[PDB]
Amino acid sequence: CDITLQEIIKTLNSLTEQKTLCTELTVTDIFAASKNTTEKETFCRAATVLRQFYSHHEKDTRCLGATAQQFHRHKQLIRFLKRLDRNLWGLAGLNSCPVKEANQSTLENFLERLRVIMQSKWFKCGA
Amino acid sequence: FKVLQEPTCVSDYMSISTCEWKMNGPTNCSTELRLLYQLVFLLSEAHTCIPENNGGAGCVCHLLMDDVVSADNYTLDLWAGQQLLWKGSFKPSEHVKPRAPGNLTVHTNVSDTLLLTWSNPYPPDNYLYNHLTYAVNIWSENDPADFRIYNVTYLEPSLRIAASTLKSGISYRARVRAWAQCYNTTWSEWSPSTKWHNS
Amino acid sequence: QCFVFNVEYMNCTWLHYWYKNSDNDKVQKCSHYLFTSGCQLQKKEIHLYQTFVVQMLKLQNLVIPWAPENLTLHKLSESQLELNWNNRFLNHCLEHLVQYRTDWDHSWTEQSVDYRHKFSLPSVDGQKRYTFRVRSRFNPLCGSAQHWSEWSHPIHWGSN
Amino acid sequence: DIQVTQSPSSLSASVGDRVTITCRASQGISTWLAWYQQRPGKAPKLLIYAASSLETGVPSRFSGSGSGTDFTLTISSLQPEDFATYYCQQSYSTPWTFGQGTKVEIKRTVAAPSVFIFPPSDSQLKSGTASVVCLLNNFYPREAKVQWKVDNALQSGNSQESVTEQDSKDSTYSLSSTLTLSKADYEKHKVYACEVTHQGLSSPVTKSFNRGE
Amino acid sequence: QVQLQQSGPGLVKPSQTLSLTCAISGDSVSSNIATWNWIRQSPSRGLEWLGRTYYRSKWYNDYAVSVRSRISISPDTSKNQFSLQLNSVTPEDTAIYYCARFSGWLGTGDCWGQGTLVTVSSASTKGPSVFPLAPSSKSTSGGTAALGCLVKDYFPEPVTVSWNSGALTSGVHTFPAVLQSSGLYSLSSVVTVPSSSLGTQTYICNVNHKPSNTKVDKKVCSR
Ligand SMILES: *[C@@H]1O[C@H](CO[C@@H]2O[C@@H](C)[C@@H](O)[C@@H](O)[C@@H]2O)[C@@H](O)[C@H](O)[C@H]1NC(C)=O
Ligand SMILES: *[C@@H]1O[C@H](CO)[C@@H](O)[C@H](O)[C@H]1NC(C)=O
Ligand SMILES: *[C@@H]1O[C@H](CO)[C@@H](O)[C@H](O)[C@H]1NC(C)=O
Ligand SMILES: *[C@@H]1O[C@H](CO)[C@@H](O)[C@H](O)[C@H]1NC(C)=O
Ligand SMILES: *[C@@H]1O[C@H](CO)[C@@H](O)[C@H](O)[C@H]1NC(C)=O
Ligand SMILES: *[C@@H]1O[C@H](CO)[C@@H](O)[C@H](O)[C@H]1NC(C)=O
Repeated sequence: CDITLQEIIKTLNSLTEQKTLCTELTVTDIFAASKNTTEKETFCRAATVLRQFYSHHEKDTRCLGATAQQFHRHKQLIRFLKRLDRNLWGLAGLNSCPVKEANQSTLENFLERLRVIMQSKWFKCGA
Repeated sequence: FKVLQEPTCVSDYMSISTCEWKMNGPTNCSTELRLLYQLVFLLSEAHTCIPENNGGAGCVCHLLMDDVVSADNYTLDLWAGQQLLWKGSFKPSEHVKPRAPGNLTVHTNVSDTLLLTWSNPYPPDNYLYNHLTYAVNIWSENDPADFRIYNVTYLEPSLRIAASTLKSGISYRARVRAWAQCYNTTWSEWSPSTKWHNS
Repeated sequence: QCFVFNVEYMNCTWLHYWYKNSDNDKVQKCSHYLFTSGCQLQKKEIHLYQTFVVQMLKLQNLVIPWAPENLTLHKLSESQLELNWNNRFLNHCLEHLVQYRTDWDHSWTEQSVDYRHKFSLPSVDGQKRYTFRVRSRFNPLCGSAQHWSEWSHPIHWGSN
Repeated sequence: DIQVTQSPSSLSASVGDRVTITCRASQGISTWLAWYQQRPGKAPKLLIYAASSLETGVPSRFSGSGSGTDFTLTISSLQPEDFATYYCQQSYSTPWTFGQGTKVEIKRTVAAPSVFIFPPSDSQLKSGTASVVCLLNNFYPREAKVQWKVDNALQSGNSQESVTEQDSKDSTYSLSSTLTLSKADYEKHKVYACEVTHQGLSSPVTKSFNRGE
Repeated sequence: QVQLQQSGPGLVKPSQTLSLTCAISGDSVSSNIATWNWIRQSPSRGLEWLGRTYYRSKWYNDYAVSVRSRISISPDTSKNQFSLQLNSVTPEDTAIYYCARFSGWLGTGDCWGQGTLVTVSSASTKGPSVFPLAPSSKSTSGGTAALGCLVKDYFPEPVTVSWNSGALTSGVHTFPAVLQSSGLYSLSSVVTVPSSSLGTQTYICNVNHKPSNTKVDKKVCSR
């Protein structure tokens, strides 16, 4: 298998535990409209959805916090989202993967559904 | 100018990478050479490193990594003035050299054992946190022949040695290095030493 | 209150179930009631990583494996002492917890072990009696279970 | 200098018995004591280190105990291969000092010696020397009596005996008395005899040969 | 796994210098977790520790008081060896010498060399004489036949007697050497074999006397 698959899972386990203010926003649920695509197409699309999020909401003043710990969480979330983007992108290997029309999903449910797929891939990835 | 041996790099998998290379003839690294490095990715920015002389024809460059994941791949470009000398790639996850442990302390709580504890050098946010196995090195100040290396293969950073395997009245020194089997890393540098004189 | 046991069967205590948003979305029947204490499912009626609804819950966070078996001990070096064991479920999914003490100790001391690592004591007092026991947890690469398995049958080492 | 005294010098025990060897140090050395085994013709082998810890590959019937100045090596269920000499050694400080040794002899049932006798070869006779060899094989105990008969005459001060170390499988011995004569004294006689007197023999056995048969 | 090979046994004239070497395989002489020792054994001395050399951040040497005025142990990091030297030897220095790898911190000999017998004598070396032993005339008790070889008149010890290039080990009995009146040593090596293979199976005793570079291989036929 890969060490990369473990870094991805270790990040999702930390994300689904610690949720913030802008984790309630919506993104494109590429899993609900997965018309039986290959495994690498799902990785490439999962990275683009995450990439489009922290690019849109890193400097989003609404996503910042009032307290210092609330500011730490937002910077910590964006940091973890960048780690998933780069690990999911290199694991896929696809240059471009057009994200077709699909229904929406909040960021938390996109990550929780993503963590389930990753833990399942690692389950079958047992030597 | 010519490149003798090719630049080899190591990473601490957190913030700093380091690259070394030997040159054809003696060179002032800071004056003649520049090393450009950039992460191969959609969102990334190029960085420039000024080499430091390590010897006569040996240059060393410290690289700056905001964050490192296993898939990250960097492009290295070694420039002398306006003419390229060497070009290469570097995947930090494949050349990890962990940071040394610290906060090494000796506990004489138990009378039957001697407890040694140190600090895991990486924060829990780092991928290497749950993969570092250590190796504790104890030696006698009085008997140089007493030079032991204990292998810690569990996740916790501690060591319990039997108090009967130490001698009464002599002072020992300890130091610990770390490595990550999961990433097939080299050894960390030895931590600074601690001293105790048990009776 | 369902619980999966080493990817074999389920035990729920206090009906019909279906897989949410996936294939085979038909409500079934509890083939084997428990006395009405609860229900139980076979190994074929268990699809991990599928949104399991009866009350909805995730299955990979509810797995409790069997206690390890075949605990061995042999000196890896002049001072080392490695402890081995076997697990029923997939060895690449389990997080083991090793616990040991001496007959003079008034409390157990414990150390955690990865799936890829093997536990070993770097220093052992040869004139003391040791006792080891290991329990495992389905965590965290294949699931997020918080419950361990039972303690394995203890093993011993040494004299005096 | 840490001195070490080991006891006893030797002891005989049967297969299955519980053998105990002791070692007393000159000063307190905590648990820094090692035990070695030296089988015949072989270098010493480490059995126990740090007073009580078995070296890998050493059978579980070897035990070491003690702390301070009095230590003990214990063999439960003694085995024929455990025949050797056992040394202790303090490991506290240099110079390393060893015990005087302890010869562990195996005690078995009485065995009878198969008696053989060999005539001098023609290749040896060219050198003007004849060495007749009488061979006792696989007997117990070690005590035996060999007498040479050169034409029904008992010689003396003309032979040499060589006993083997106790065998490490059947715990038996073997002996060879070699009668050496000049080529003239040998040719001046015909029938040589070797008379053995062992406890395992009801009557003395005498193997003989005639010169030129 | 570690393996220690020592130099050959031999003779040393009195007041001359004894020198032995130890070839290390599977470990480094400059290992900082081990120490490399020399031990001798003899009736008048017992198991006597001579000294050691070991490397930590530099080379260290430690000797016993009984030999400190005459001893020198040196490492050889190019051939991965270490050697022992005793000068002004007396007959009391006649013994079996071992090299051994002691563990550094608990001072215990993990691995030992086979051992080398050094004799201190004014006498000179003499090769042996290998004579066969007739198998069947007044022997062959029961179904097992007993034959052997007679290694006679050599100096000094030892002699290495093997059978069929080391393939025959069962029933072999090599007797301890006997110090004859003439001053030379002599031993015997008998071996019991099935009588049904006397004419078929050929039997060779491989006598080897290293102090004289003697290597004899006498055949034993039925006579
Ligand atoms: C490298 O050079 C530094 C500054 O020297 C300057 O650069 C050279 C090329 C000349 O133009 C000279 O006139 C300049 O002052 C030194 O401070 C430094 O020690 C040098 N290092 C080495 C390793 O040569
Ligand atoms: C990094 O990328 C470059 C070009 O994109 C490629 O040539 C090189 O092989 C890559 N490095 C690794 C370790 O794959
Ligand atoms: C050093 O370690 C001890 C326990 O091992 C811990 O209580 C202490 O806070 C640590 N110190 C630092 C500065 O991390
Ligand atoms: C520790 O591990 C190294 C290999 O990583 C091995 O060479 C060494 O012998 C080990 N030491 C002990 C005391 O087990
Ligand atoms: C680990 O890395 C070393 C170089 O540091 C290399 O020689 C070795 O083959 C690697 N092992 C594996 C299993 O990749
Ligand atoms: C599950 O329930 C059955 C019947 O109630 C019982 O026999 C079995 O022991 C239970 N399993 C566990 C692991 O407790």
